[PDB]
Amino acid sequence: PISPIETVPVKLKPGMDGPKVKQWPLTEEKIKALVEICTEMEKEGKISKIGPENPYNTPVFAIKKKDSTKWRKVVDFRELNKRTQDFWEVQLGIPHPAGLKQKKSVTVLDVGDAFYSVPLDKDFRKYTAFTIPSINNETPGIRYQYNVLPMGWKGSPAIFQSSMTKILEPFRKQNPDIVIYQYMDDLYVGSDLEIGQHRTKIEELRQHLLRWGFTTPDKKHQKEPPFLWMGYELHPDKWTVQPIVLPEKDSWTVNDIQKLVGKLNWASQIYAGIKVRQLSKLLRGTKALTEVVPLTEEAELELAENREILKEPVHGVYYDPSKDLIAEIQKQGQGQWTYQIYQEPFKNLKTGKYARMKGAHTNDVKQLTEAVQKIATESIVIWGKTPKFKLPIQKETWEAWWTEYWQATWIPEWEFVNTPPLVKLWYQLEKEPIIGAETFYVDGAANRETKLGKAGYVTDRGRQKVVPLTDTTNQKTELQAIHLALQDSGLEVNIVTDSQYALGIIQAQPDKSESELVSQIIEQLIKKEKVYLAWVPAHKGIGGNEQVDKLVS
Amino acid sequence: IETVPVKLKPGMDGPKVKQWPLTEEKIKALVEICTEMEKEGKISKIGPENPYNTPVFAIKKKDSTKWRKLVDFRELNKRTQDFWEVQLGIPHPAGLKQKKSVTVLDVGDAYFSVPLDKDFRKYTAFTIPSINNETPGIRYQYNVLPQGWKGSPAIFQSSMTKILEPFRKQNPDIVIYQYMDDLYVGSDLEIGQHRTKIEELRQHLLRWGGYELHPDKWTVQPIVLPEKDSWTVNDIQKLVGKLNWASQIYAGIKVRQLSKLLRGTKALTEVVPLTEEAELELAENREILKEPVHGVYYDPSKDLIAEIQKQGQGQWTYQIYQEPFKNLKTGKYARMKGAHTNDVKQLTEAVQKIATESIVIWGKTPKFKLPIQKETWEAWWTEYWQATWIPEWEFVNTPPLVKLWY
DNA sequence: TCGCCCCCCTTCGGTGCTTTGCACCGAAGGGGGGC
Ligand SMILES: N#C[C@]1(COP(=O)(O)OP(=O)(O)OP(=O)(O)O)/C(=C\F)[C@@H](n2cnc3c(=O)[nH]c(N)nc32)C[C@@H]1O
Repeated sequence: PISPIETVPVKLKPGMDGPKVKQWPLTEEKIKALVEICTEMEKEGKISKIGPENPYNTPVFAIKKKDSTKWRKVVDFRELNKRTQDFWEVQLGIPHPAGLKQKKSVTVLDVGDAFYSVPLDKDFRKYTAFTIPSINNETPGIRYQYNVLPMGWKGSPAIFQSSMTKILEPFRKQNPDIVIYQYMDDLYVGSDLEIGQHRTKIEELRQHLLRWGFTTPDKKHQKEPPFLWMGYELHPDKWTVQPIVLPEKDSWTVNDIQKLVGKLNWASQIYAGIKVRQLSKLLRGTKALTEVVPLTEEAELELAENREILKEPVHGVYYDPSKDLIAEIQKQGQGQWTYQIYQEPFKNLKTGKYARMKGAHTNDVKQLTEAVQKIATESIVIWGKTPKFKLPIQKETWEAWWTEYWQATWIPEWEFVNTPPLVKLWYQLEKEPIIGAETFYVDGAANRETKLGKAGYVTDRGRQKVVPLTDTTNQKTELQAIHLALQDSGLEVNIVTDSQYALGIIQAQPDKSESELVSQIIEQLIKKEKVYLAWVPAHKGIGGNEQVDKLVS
Repeated sequence: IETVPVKLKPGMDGPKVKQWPLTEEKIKALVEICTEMEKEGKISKIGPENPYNTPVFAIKKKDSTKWRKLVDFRELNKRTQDFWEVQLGIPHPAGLKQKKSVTVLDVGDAYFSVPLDKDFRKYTAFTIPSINNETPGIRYQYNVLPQGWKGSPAIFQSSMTKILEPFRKQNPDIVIYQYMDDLYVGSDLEIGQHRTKIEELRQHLLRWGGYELHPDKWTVQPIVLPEKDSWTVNDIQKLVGKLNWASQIYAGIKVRQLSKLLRGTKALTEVVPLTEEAELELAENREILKEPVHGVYYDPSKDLIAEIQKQGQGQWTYQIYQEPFKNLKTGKYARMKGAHTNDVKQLTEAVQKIATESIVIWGKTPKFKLPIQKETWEAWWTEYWQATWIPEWEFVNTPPLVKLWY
């Protein structure tokens, strides 16, 4: 049926008119499948026949459903969408099973032909005009328009959701002790009523829905566990994901690998320890989806590691508001991090991973802070509060970080957990110059129009060095000069540069970088025992800085 | 009442800013607040055909343990027509910054008795979120002058002035300044005697519809150079580099007689004796930096900018300028909350106090350059906000080349 | 040959800097998943 709900008024973007697009061909089974529903949608009043002074058209086709014996109908409204007003989408996120509490009675329902039961604004219907082909050379097609929300229009999902929200509103307020998760047309209904009274309330809900024109077919009315919901299986005490099947190929293409990385990301929400770094690395620099990419040795290992993790069965548990949330993180290497969230030991609510490189130059402490922030945000979304953290970083390490780092930074209440490899600062710049250490006045000069440069140093004990640089930048020669001073100095060194650029990078104590030059500098900072790094202004005749600049000419 | 016609600026659309996640306690409070506002007609439930949105959240002081709804109309205010253009802005009194105490009052609720141009209401939409996304977002728009909208003080201006004039005449040496939803009221009396009349003011305000600030103790922190009788090559280098930076601000500062003691490729730890023609340079520039700078005047036609630097051990230095190196104010904020750890809470409190001083001094807030990663700030700042307004800000990473301010 | 939402990984192009490349950031390409 069609809901007696008031329509949502809709507009075209100012200045624009409706779509005018001729039809294309389709098959045996996708013209009967449409005429079967088109003449049937018309008998139900979903569509009306129109004619030639409606100047608009939009092509039509169909697509299979997981029903499989049923067909879904879709209209290529791409151009009408471009000319339809903007909408503010009300679906703000995806519900997750780890956010559910244990319920003594659970039901999952779906609405049948849900879009086709919400009416469309009267004045907008003429823009939804289409033509049904009938094997194409047969006949000139019949013209219809939509009286309900069509599948494929930009406005239909949001107008449906809002319409569903208004309809459920009376039932929710009258029954606050009943949890209703509303995702599109799928209704999860859990309660603490014994099953007798629970089915009473369900039948009450279904009857309210039907008065407003929403059917709930038996086919989609799950009454018993396990419940299939949002891609998961809901058991009384635990939940699983539906089986994740990974591609296995002799020859991989870029697109195959893109598919594989996506499945593993989806798996990481409950499978601990999933990694995708080495497999995603193959996607870099590639220039075609059909391009065959050979797996590197590291990618095969990572792939095999992931396959061993997925071979073992796993489950999440449900949320107990009477206990705290606990987040624990582990370092995995090359900027990869995995975590588990739980309330009792060895019973995960969910897992996840963080593996983004933010910025050209960073360290493990920064990334650990970003992992904590991602987890903290996820926790607000699912449970409405942040968790207590268990971090593999010592208190002295963190304390040293936020005192010698100039940006404000913070981590919530956390407890140190000894799960090596630990997060540490890999070197620390000395706060004051080192007595006995040699002093290097470094400088690097490049010419912007040439591409050629020089880097070098002079020294209080007496060393000088100039190396020519080819195809370099101003900033590279400055890093190059610092690189040489670390190269030629002992375990303790004082360095004075005139590049705020280079000082800024190094003073942040990076332990990884996208630049091989900065990585070379980092490897040398770690090998040293004491390093002091000082800045002076260039071109002011300051002794030491002046003569090295005098030399790099 | 008749609505005043309002427009967005030419060629601009309304705000389209996504809602961010909220804790359980803030969601419950917003739902409690808005359902009551819907009943009283101040807001109305809307759908998705309204293409606009502005983030909402809630703050609760332990100054008063009730939740206050806060809609971040920063984008909408940026795109709203000027009201000093149309003869309805509020002038700032230069007397407020000199009074013994200035108390701040939240008078935003008085706006809820004036209807907003129905053609403009659709730009005020916001969306309450859902824990675990159990439900789609719930959307509202205002029917009255919204709190946090810069147009509400302008449209309400003529009403508030008549609400206040009895108080203004019965107490002529008190100066009151309305900024956004706030009243900044100051005068020269005992703390008890200042609390006298602010509460007389509250009950006259209640008849129709937190901290005590003390402007005199807002010390300016100048640029200070170190003091000791023995100087190393590194000490002179850092000094020469600090004054070279200050030469872009102050006037007639020299480093010629300090630079060439460093002549040669000296070792950083070598103790260089000061010449007479160096101690001359240092003590001379030491005081060019004692009393502040000549020729820098506030321009109400330009934006105020604030820069903050973390200094460690709970201290934060700040400068407020409009053109670079022409500082109207430089200061240093301090904290002692008793937990002694949180950098983000400290900076959030530092921004509010700096922004409050700008309102007191100049009548508007500055745009902040915050020494923090965008994502670290956005993870935590709303947990410490206690103003009914929100200043503009951007995120910088400026490694401390000079630390002239400490 | 269709729609809306979240997530991750990579690429690209706009912006500001007392710059001449560089780092940051948002958007858009690809993939996963939901209905
Ligand atoms: N509401 C609703 C439903 C539920 O889609 P659902 O699987 O439950 O099927 P159904 O309700 O139509 O009918 P049924 O329950 O089987 O009797 C949708 C989202 F939530 C929409 N939708 C689903 N897939 C697609 C798709 O690919 N393209 C487009 N353009 N739209 C789709 C239409 C449908 O209306």
